[PDB]
Amino acid sequence: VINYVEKAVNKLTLQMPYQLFIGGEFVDAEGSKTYNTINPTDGSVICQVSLAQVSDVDKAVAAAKEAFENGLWGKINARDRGRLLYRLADVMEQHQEELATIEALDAGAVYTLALKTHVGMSIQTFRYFAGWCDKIQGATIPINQARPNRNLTLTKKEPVGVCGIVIPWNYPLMMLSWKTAACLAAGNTVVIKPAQVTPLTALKFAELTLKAGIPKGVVNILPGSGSLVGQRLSDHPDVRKIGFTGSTEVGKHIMKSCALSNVKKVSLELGGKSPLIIFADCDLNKAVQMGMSSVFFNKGENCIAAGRLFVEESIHNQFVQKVVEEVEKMKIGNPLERDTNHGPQNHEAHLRKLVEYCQRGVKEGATLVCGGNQVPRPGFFFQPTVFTDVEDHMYIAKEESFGPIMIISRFADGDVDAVLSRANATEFGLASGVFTRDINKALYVSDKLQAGTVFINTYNKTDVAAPFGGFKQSGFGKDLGEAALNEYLRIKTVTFEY
Amino acid sequence: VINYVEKAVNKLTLQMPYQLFIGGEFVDAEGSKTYNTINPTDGSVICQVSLAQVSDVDKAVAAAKEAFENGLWGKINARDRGRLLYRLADVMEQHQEELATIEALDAGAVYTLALKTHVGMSIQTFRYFAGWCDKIQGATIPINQARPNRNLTLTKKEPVGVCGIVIPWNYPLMMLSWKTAACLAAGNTVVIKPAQVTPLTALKFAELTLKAGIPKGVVNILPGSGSLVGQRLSDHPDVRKIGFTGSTEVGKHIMKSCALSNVKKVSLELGGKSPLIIFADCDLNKAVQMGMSSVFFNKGENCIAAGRLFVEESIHNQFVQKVVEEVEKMKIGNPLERDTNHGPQNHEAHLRKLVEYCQRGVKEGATLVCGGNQVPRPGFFFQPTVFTDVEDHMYIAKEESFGPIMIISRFADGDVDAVLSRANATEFGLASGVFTRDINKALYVSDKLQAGTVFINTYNKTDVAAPFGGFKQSGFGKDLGEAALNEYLRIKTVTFEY
Amino acid sequence: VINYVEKAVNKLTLQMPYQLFIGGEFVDAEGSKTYNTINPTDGSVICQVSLAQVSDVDKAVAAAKEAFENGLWGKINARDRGRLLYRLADVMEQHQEELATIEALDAGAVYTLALKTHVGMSIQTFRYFAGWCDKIQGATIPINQARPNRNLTLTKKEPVGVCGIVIPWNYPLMMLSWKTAACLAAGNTVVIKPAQVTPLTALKFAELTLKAGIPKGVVNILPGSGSLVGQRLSDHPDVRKIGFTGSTEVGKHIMKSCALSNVKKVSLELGGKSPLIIFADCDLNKAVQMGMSSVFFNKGENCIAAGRLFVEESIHNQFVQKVVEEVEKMKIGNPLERDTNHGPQNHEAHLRKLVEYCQRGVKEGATLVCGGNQVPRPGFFFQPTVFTDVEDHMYIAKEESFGPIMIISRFADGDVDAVLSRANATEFGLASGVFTRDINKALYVSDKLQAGTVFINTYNKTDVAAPFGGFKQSGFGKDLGEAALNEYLRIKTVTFEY
Amino acid sequence: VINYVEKAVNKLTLQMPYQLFIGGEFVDAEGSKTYNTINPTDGSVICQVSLAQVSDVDKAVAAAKEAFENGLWGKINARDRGRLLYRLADVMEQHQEELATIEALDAGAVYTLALKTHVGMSIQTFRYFAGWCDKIQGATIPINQARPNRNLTLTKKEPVGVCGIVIPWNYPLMMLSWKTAACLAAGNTVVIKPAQVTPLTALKFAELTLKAGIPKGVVNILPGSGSLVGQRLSDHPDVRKIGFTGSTEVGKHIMKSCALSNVKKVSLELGGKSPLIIFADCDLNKAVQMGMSSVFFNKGENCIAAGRLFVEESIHNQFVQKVVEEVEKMKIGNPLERDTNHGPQNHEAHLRKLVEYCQRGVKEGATLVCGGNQVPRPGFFFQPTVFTDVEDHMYIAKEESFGPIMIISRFADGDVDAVLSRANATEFGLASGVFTRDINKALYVSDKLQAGTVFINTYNKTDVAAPFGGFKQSGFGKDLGEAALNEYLRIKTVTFEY
Ligand SMILES: NC(=S)c1ccc[n+]([C@@H]2O[C@H](COP(=O)([O-])OP(=O)(O)OC[C@H]3O[C@@H](n4cnc5c(N)ncnc54)[C@H](OP(=O)(O)O)[C@@H]3O)[C@@H](O)[C@H]2O)c1
Repeated sequence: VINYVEKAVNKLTLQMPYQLFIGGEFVDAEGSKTYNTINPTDGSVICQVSLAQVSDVDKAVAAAKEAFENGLWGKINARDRGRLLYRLADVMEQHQEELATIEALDAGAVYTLALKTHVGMSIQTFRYFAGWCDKIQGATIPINQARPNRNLTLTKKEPVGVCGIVIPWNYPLMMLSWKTAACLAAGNTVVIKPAQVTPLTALKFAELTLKAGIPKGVVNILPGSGSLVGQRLSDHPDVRKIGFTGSTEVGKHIMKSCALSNVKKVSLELGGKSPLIIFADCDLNKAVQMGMSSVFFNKGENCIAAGRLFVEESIHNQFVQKVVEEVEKMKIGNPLERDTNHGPQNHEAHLRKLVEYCQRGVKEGATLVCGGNQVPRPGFFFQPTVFTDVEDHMYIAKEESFGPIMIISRFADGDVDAVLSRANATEFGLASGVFTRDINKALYVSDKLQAGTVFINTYNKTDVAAPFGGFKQSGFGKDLGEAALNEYLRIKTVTFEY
Repeated sequence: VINYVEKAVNKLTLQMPYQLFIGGEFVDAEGSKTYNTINPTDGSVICQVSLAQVSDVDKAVAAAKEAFENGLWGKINARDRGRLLYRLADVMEQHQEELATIEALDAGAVYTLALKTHVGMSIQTFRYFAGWCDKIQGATIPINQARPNRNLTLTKKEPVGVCGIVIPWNYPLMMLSWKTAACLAAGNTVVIKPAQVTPLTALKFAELTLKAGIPKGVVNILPGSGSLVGQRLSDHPDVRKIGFTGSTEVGKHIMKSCALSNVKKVSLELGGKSPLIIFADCDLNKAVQMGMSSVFFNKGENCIAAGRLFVEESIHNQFVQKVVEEVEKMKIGNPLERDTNHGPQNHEAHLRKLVEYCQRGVKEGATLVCGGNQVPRPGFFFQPTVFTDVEDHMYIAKEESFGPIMIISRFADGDVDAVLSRANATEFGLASGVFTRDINKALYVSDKLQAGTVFINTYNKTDVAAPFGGFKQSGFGKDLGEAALNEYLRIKTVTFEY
Repeated sequence: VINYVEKAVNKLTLQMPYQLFIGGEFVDAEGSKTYNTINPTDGSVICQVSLAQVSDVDKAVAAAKEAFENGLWGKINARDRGRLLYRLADVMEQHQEELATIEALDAGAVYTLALKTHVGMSIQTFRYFAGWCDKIQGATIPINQARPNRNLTLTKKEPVGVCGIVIPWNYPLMMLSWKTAACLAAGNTVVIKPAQVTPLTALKFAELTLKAGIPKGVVNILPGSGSLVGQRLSDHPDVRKIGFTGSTEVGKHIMKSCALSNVKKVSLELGGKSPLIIFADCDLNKAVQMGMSSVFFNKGENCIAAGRLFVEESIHNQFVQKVVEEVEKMKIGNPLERDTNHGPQNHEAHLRKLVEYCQRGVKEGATLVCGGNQVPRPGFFFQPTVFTDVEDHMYIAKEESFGPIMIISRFADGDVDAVLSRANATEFGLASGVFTRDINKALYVSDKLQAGTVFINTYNKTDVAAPFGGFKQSGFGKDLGEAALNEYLRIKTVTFEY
Repeated sequence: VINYVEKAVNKLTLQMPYQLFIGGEFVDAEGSKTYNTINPTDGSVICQVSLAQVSDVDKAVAAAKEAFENGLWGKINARDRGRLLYRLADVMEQHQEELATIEALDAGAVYTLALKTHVGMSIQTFRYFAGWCDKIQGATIPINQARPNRNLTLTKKEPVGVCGIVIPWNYPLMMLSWKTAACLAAGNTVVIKPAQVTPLTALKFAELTLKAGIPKGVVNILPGSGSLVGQRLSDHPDVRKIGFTGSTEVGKHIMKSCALSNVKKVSLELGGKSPLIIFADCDLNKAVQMGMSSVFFNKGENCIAAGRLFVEESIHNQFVQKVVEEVEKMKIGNPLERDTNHGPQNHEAHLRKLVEYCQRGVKEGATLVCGGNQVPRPGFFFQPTVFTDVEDHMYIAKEESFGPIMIISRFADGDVDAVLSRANATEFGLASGVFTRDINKALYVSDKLQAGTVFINTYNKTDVAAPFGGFKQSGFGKDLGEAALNEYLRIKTVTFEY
């Protein structure tokens, strides 16, 4: 029997595993060490969670290695691997309300949104990649023939082997799902390290892999610290690939660690300062709706959030007025209240960073139009914030807040290349967007934006089939889409002479 | 007008540039610093070559950046970029005897081989990749529609931008060509750093780009040290990708440096300890010829050389006997002499390693059947070497020689999995091969070998259309084939709502 | 409420719909016309089935047209189309025993084979193609730019529209599934004409599309004659594509009718005279098992059955003795009995073709080693038959039996090119096979065989991911694999200037 | 030595072969029969050309079959086949002025346009497809494994064999090039039948294949009639594929003949009635320029010409005024004169049809704004024509003119779906276009148009990399792009068990 933290909430009885998941079983960490996970709605302790030690990382990797090399996962047909991943998606769907509730509790995700996105997209991710398993194909290649003999050259796509994945805290289940689905679809086994502050949906997911009949050791989950657990994963001689999403400084470190151990493969998604360019010829009311969403979606805790809005001179003031009108209509509160628009920030230290980010924005001369502070109420709520008169040299024009902070600059009527230059003048390159009714501007601007994703007349429109990843210091490699699979496969060339 | 080192040799008048190649012109390094390049046939100085400094790297990168951002290369059609690369191949073909002679002098490449392979394959490489330019395609993807609206999602394959490539000394022109052809075909610009010991064909190639009409700054070439020039390339904030081929330890350092600067993309080809498994049921005479080739081709200075031969017990002794017969027929001599089939080693420091390598081989208990020593003559010739009775724990069973040293172990008749385990018991995974007439054994062995390339009843059969790269500590990423383009492209996702 | 023919058989209750399926309802044909479907195990009438008339074809096409143009199927996400098809596969699985029992009744399919193949593969087919829906992708193409302007060229993959599929009787559910899964996955709607003699699993399948929630009109099924129903489908101005499997002569007529109406697209799978070449160096026992399978699988009513076996001189007599010994072991009888491994032929007229076929073989001088006659029991059982001394000019060397008749010729030891010539001396080119342990012979033979499928050391190894179709007079176009989708899609090129 | 018709024009000495091209040699037809090719600039006879007979077709096919089966073309590397095609493109470029001049004489192509398009694009076509040769790749497919055994499944892309291509007269060299380049790049051999009225660039092209070193029998060219030569190609038992561009009725007949002989593969490009929708929010002057090019380009003898322009009510009159202004400026004249904008129609019979066409347009009640008549000068010149007040029921709203006749209908302001319906009402679906600055309309309209090509804010922008082909009664199959290759290849599936 699995030990649960039990909690009657949201019309449900949540049953929440809290231990490490190694070789298909939930087990205490070395020395039964634990830590507290904190509810951001009221600052309370949800429960104690096992705190993985180095010896636990080694056990997880050994279980993953054994599962890949000798266990069933390495022997079944691609098609049957596919069936298991579909079945996993089904099981996640059967538990979707419970998962969304756990996410509401652990990450402060608004319940209605956690259902549709955090959980709904996770389900879609597994179903999408499940369909790839038997459609991953190599090549036959018309090489020059060693006359009078003949040659056949083919490629085989093969799994990389044991993978480590390090997840951030903003969408705990969904980031896990993005990377894990592609990893498992390609035939690998995995050790997953969730963000220390958000372990609960990952551990509930682990239990769901058991219900789905995923062979023991294919998935291992180790709550605990990046600098202990994540570090050992990057150093481990039996791990052949790291998939990472998080900050630029940690991504750099992780890549360095992959280098110094055994040149394991690495993919990096490192956040952004993504620009949204709104032209005077756009649909204005839509621009306001999508611009708001571009910033405030999931309380700003969103890798692709627009970190700067460039609004054409002649519509700037009307744009700002409408935004203020819309912001005042936002309902802030408990993520379980069904009319909540804006939930709390993920954890305390992030709230403090947002407070300091906004103090700095004011200090350096930007105009604070709304917000900029903690909402007085228990937990870690931050006021939806609007800054105008933001200039290109300012800190808040360069640094990613990862909070609900709209950062607006004007640009000159009928200038296009000039605004592009300012939009591209970051070392980040994750996402971007443009609002305009003009086909020629939209196409030209999408060509010129230096960003892995460009939205046109929409924002936050990700899709499990559409590859997502950064340029420049936003990193490299894709999650989602066919392209994600290539991070998790190797190519063997086989050349016959006959 | 360009300065040349002129040399009458091989019935040609060689005209060899010796300066840095920057922004379309040959220029002295900072402070007019130079170094000597050594002819390995006799130890003489061929000539003095500019020695690039930090400020020269910055200049090369600035030229590459300008050529990409504002120059013609970034504006022309993919089709026309292709035409220029074809033309470049034609120019190399027109200079094929001269390039082969420079490679003979600089790297000790046997002229007839240099013409067919070092140079001939280089020409094939530029022609092959020229064909890809207008055939690099993104996708349109059927994402979920935001009803009542519609969505269009497409991807664009874009160049990565400024690339640095760092080349080894074993096939100077060919390794340059492999990486440069893919890089340029993808629309990038490049700073190339040849091995310090082998700058000459690179510099001649630089001249050839001028003849072909490649726009100034697209190709920049910097003879000099890896610890100075290579390091700066890996550190440079405007370089977006490093392509590297060389030792595992330098590979690790480069990847580390890519991480710590601007998370530039990196590909690594890092050498190997590649097993060749020879079963009793093979064509024995062919196994001898191809076994010979697998070790001795290009005086063993060959990324994919078989570093271990495993020979089935019942044919082992007869295989060794026949190898000794063939080794005795090898004509050692000046690479310019027509009947030479074993040239000198590339440079002195490499000769020293080979001597030490075989001393250690004898020390640890292997049977030295022939060779092991520097040939008594001027230059840096090394006697074709055969070791038998090699055991798995031995240094020479583990470490890559990169020299003409056949390293032979027995395996028991009828064993298949046991020899596979032994063949896979390395941290390398670059290449491998199997000789057998049994279809079932050949297919099974090719599945089980943990290597990026598996040869079946042949060896050294590379092709410009067939991707080449390693697993495990042999690195990641491919040169050659369609797959190579992916290291030099990025994918932008563009999502419309309408 | 649907009308059923109900029958207690095989430990279950069959509930068989027997009417036309049009616009999501079961309906009588015009004038309530019917015909009898015959159980080949005892010659009895299973039930009466509606006999579609021209006005029923027009009704079915109109419903398909309306479902495509205005109904939900043409509006839902590709992903959701995929979900519906994966649900259809699930419902088929929930009815697997029932479907397999109907197939045993209607087509004489041995129940254990029908479960695993007729039905099992049909389920795989729908799951396979379900996974393609949101992975069908067009391209973005790097065209020459109309300077000083820019161009973007993309392709969209779109459905062709209303399709007609005409199905043979040998694998009623499976042929229906192969073609229908690919058709529906591509977003099309369809009118299916099962072979008149085998309508029952098609009509049960039709009911299953209702349980799966496939929108009305997407699937329409018309039991009836080819010369009436098939013809009108080929002629109809609103049908855009015909998918056909059947005889060469009907294929020709269908293609002609496609031409003369509205140049509707057409695919053709037209049977064959498939050669299996068995070399002396093969595993002989395995060659007997697979050789027997190549002929006798599904009582020889098998598109890809080996129609000639060429056996190397030195093993010929021993191959024949072993075949004779295994044939004696076959249990002929009721397809519903667990012991049976050879069921009756599909229908009476085909039984009489086989009797005549074997008479002609004897008359023209072939040696009848065993079989040749109807088995003396109720129904339409034919004896497993072996002919030897078959010469290239013989009728039975050229004509497709489509029955359990092994047709053996010798070839001289060491012949390879000579046997290949004889094996290719047909206007057919559907399948082929070779048994040999020799890698070089296997690869060479597979290159040289002029057939859409080459089996090596196996036979009948189809798979839902591996495309299947003929060369020459065996037709063109593929079923199964990614390639099948291409028959059911059109490519729209979109070129912007901006 | 080849017989020529020598002619001094355009400051060149033309050397024009005029005989059948069979098996690498120019030969007279059976009975030395000939016919006259007519210069459309003055009605004169250019020269006599051999008139191929049935026995000549058989000789050509026999030569093509021998070249494919036993000749060098079937034996060389894919890479070297490519080299020959790239050399063929070079030879064409060396002869470009001559080829453009022959085309000017034979087809009335304006010389400056023939250089850039008829000839320029032909050269691009051969170069583009030359690059595909060693990049045509099959697959390796992860099929279900016959446990405890293993399976490997791969596909080989193979040539179809002997092909016949049948070309129209509007772009004699370019149409020949589109189809022949893809056909030969795929490894096939070919028998080409140019339109009887335009044999001369085809015959000169034949001579160029000799200068390029294309092996004998690979290309065979048969000037003569469709009903004799084209018919025998469709019926021939050794021909495995027909590529056809022309009228719908001949297309139907061709497909019927493919069916009744040997179910040879067929592709069909059958012309169109392509709509161009011009919205009020477009760039009006650009719409006029592109609108005119959409009709008048190559004197309207253009497969993808806009056959109807729908112009939004509020800009209709101004659009017509501006078109009239621009039409008055077009310079009609000898195609060899540098100032000529508008050359003669291709041949007399076509001129007569255009005259009759416009008589009928006036009769049925459309407003003739200009032209409609043969130009009063020698040869077969037709005045650029503009019709307004065209109604959907009119003959000229339905029938393809294939001449320089702009056919304008109005549509109500704001009426998107209504105009789409009218634009789609036709049984053709070759091309279409839309001019609008509005991104949402542009994307919506392109989804809704039922045509193989949709131009957005441009027209006639074809590219050798962008596939081109029709929907509905405009046929199926693509010329150009990667997709064109699939018409000329077959897929062989090879499945091993081991
Ligand atoms: N299988 C392949 S492809 C291969 C190829 C070469 C060598 N090896 C292995 O390595 C051994 C020889 O070692 P080696 O010294 O000749 O090869 P490496 O040192 O790995 O040299 C490869 C390239 O990297 C450069 N480099 C060195 N330090 C660098 C740094 N900090 N940053 C950037 N670039 C740097 C080198 O420059 P310098 O010119 O200053 O050295 C050279 O151009 C061989 O015996 C063999 O075992 C393998």
